[PDB]
Amino acid sequence: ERLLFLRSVGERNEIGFPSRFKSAHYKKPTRRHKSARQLISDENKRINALLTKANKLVPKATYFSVEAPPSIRPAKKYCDVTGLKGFYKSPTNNIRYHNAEIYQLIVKPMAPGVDQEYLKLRGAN
Amino acid sequence: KAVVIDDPPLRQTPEPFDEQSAYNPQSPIAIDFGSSKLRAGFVNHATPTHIFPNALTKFRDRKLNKNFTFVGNDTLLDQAVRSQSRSPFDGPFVTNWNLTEEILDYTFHHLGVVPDNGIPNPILLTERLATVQSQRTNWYQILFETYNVPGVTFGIDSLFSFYNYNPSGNKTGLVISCGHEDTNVIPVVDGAGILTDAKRINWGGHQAVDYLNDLMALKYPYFPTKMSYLQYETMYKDYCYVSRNYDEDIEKILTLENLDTNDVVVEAPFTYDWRNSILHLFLRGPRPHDSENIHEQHQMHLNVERIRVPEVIFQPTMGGQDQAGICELSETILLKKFGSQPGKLSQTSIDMVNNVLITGGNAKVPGLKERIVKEFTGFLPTGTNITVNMSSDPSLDAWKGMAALARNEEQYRKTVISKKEYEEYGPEYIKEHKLGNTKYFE
Amino acid sequence: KETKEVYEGEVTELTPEDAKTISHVIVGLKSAKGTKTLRLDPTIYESIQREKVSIGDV
Amino acid sequence: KTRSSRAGLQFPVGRVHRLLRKGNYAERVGAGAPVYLAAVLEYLTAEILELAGNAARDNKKTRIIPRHLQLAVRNDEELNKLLGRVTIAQGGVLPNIQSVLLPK
Amino acid sequence: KTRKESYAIYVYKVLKQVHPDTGISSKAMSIMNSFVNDVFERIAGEASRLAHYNKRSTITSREIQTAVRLLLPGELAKHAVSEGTKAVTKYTSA
Repeated sequence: ERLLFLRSVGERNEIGFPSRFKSAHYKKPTRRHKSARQLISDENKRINALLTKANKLVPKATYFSVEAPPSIRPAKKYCDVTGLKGFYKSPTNNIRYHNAEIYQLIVKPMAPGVDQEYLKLRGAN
Repeated sequence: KAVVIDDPPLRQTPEPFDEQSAYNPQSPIAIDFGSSKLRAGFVNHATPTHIFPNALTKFRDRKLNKNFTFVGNDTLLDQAVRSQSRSPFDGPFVTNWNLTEEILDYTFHHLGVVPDNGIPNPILLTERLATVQSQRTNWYQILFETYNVPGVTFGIDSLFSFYNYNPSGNKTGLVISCGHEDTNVIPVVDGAGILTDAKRINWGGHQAVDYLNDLMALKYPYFPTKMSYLQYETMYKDYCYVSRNYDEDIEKILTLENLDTNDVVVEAPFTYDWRNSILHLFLRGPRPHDSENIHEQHQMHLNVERIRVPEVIFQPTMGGQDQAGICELSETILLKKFGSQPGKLSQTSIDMVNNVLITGGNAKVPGLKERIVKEFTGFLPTGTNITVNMSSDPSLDAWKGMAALARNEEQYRKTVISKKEYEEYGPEYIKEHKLGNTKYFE
Repeated sequence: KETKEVYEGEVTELTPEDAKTISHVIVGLKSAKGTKTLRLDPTIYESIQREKVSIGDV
Repeated sequence: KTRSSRAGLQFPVGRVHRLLRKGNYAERVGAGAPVYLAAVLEYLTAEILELAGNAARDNKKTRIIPRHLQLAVRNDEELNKLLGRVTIAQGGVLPNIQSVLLPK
Repeated sequence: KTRKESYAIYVYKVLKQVHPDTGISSKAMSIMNSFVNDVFERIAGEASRLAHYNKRSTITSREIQTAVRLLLPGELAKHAVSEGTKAVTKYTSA
């Protein structure tokens, strides 16, 4: 019953290659996977190609123009251990901390390599 | 008493389909390709009929030797078929395209459509802001070849919800959308979205629950039971709120007078005083910790993160994004742009103040509207009437957007693209209208 | 029977204009309930320069 | 304008890069590896120069004889394991007499 | 005359930097010259073999980082990897 219900769901939603929904003519080509990491660089190269051909023309609304300017006001410092207000930053390993005891039993005896995903949250690595 | 969370329960019944006799080929089809969920149905209906997350599995059966395909709500039947769910969204875009074709085939099968030589209905599509040419090219390819649809039109979901809540199409306002993977600010002038002053911050619900995931990994590195993404999503949904003032709330949330009331203990599912040490308050709350109790070491303690993770939108430097905050970006838009001298609001700015709208999937967090009203009263001149409109469910106002747009036939024809215009102008064509993307150049 | 009129808050804009002799200065003051712009005479501007007032000082 | 001053380090970085090019270790060499070599070299000689300094003021001599670095290198187990197999010219023997070998 | 290669002046004035009032003899310069090229060829070889074991064809900070984390017995490596990472961050800062 448990292993037979999914068969009923599969045969209820069963569809094939000559389905009634997609069109009669296909001409379907092959398609590269084209992950999202290279897509921003592809658009950057494309818009650089367009501006260099125009240089041999001001952009209006691109992906790199809508994207936010950095803050003018200084960002508030925070302790990376507790999320509290950070007063002190340790000079040995560059982690801000709030009071003495997190420096005693967390910041001092921490393992090497814990720092890199400790500072990955604020992107200080 | 600590609470215990689980995965959301699977659906006992599968999703029904609409009757095929009620289909007509003249009605358009409204789709919303959201990063989290898919909304599909007709236009004449106002209430939703198909809401499901975008996922698909290839269940290989041993006895029949046939790869079964389970789509959306059909993936919410078994735990193994839920865990093998695959989203088509990779990053803020789509990368695998055949998955989009079979989920569109699933929506067309479950809409009660009996078509011939492709779908005879024009489609209504939402798209992200400043969308890259390759995915809209592939979109034109798949709809104009695979499905044989007569017409297509496109737009942004935030502007569509703005047009839904301002149905005259000529109002002036400032829309804010908090999506699953991005947060957008668009100033709207006279019913047309001014996209040269639009702003985007790279944070959404997905980055927030990943922040919860690696924050819980960092806070309890010796936790034995790995909890899934759905548990992180549910306890972000149920135990997080926007603080009214993050500077003042952070200096008193570790006191004992708050941790008796504002600490949530979450139990994992399975078969020299501590008063003066803030480590014991931060890790184990205001109750003493016994390391020998079996139920004790299966526990979260949510004390700081509940007000810490919604503050990443207001200060992106916590999340590592070197960007200005939502309040600072709104100050930049409202006080130094559209002919507004800083210290002298123009009439465009005054009209934009009175029609501030918050929408998107990540507006469900409580305390957001009061916080943005407090900030707006903070930086504006005195006496400005600030109005903030928030929907009861701001995850559905986009479908109301294309419903009101395609019900308004007078302005519906200004945005449509037929087969004939695409065939004469290729995939490279930009339809410049009020409620959608503009040209990449001037 | 006198009156007391007080403007206090954070300076967000201190923009003086001349014509070497300053004509006036537009000063913007910001508090928790909003902001308010002020025009000022040059003597109060000289007193502001005496007190070493920059952008962001309450 | 020197790259050692750009790295903020005192031990030279162009010299070790030159010795790494024709030292026939790898056909391709990264930029940060000679800096890392100069850093670990500076740390090693800084540590034993502190050790030779405290041996020198223990014996109250302004000039560090190699015997000073013998009882500087035999006073820590990390360099007793790192330089235990080594043989040193004019090193002598550290003072070590067994309790049983002593009379009474 | 011949251009002899030796880092005796480098060790001489880090000695002068950390101990401003301490002298030294020429046999000492020869003896830690033997030290520093002993460890220079030892750890240059180590990384070499290692990277070749990894089948990598180069030498960036990674191979030498694991080599100096692996090679010497202790303590000096614990300060050394931290100070070397701090050195390469002041290099990339400049």
